[PDB]
Amino acid sequence: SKGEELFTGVVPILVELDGDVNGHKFSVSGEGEGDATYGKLTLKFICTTGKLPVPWPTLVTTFVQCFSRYPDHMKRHDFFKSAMPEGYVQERTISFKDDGNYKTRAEVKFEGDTLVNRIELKGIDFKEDGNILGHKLEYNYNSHNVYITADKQKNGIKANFKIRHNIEDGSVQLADHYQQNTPIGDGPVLLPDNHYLSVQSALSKDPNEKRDHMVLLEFVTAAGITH
Ligand SMILES: [Mg+2]
Ligand SMILES: [Mg+2]
Repeated sequence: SKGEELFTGVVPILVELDGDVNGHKFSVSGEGEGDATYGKLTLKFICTTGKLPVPWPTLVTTFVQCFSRYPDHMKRHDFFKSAMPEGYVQERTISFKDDGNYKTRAEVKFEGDTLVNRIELKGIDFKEDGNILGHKLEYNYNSHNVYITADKQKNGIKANFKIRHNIEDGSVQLADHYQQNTPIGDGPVLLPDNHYLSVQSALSKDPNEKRDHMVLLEFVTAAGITH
């Protein structure tokens, strides 16, 4: 199909986020590339407003599931690529257990040959010395499954999943995710059977980078359907 063919090679990625969390306003710019043939993402993010007022790991899911590797036998379930190049809206509520929430609205689409993720993020109800505003989360990331289901009235999909962020005391900060995606364009899009994305993510630092930043290497494979 038209959309899937845009992802057979390495595709440059740009990410741009504006955020307001409890009145802390910030912006992040990211660059990198994706190779959906291998489910592979490499991205580097820079906070362009100074210090990021929330922990970098809490923004990983917000900062391009069109780069998931869908096995050939699951091609008919890949909503994300099918919406391209016109793109999709991706909205979430991320609920941090016993703390605040993020609401995110993003548009993921091509600008020329570059895949762009533009996000507006709003966070409210955070505790001043909770794990988020108190910066008590470890700089690392666990592997998780993203459970996808069709959302036919929206011509799209929804997803649910639980992210667990390690806390510096050894505990875990749960971030429940609810997600809805809607296509922007008028091409046919794929409405999938239930399945999941199996994600692993590794966070690192650029030793030469003095701005506040995050390097992400991520691998994602679609799964849960045998034929
Ligand atoms: Mg292929
Ligand atoms: Mg069927």
